[PDB]
Amino acid sequence: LDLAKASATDQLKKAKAEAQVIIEQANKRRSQILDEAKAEAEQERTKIVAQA
Amino acid sequence: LDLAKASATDQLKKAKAEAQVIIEQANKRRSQILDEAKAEAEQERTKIVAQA
Repeated sequence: LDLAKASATDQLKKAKAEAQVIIEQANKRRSQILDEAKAEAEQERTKIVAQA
Repeated sequence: LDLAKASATDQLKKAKAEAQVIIEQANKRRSQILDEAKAEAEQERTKIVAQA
């Protein structure tokens, strides 16, 4: 009983924390790519504006 | 012991997952939102140089 209970609390906590972490990662990635794409959009508008 | 630990753990798992999900929706959602933004602005700029 004692052992199991300890495992329950600690483990669940850890997992959830992990979930938080991963979410943080993916979100960050989204931020980065979004930035990058955004940059691309910028560049395209550039070349276009130029040639025109 | 069994009842309490198990219940806490389960409700926990579901909840954390939910959180991470809301994260994902907010991340892709926010991200796409960013995308549309990029479109609008870039149009505006092309307009700028064109005006030039």
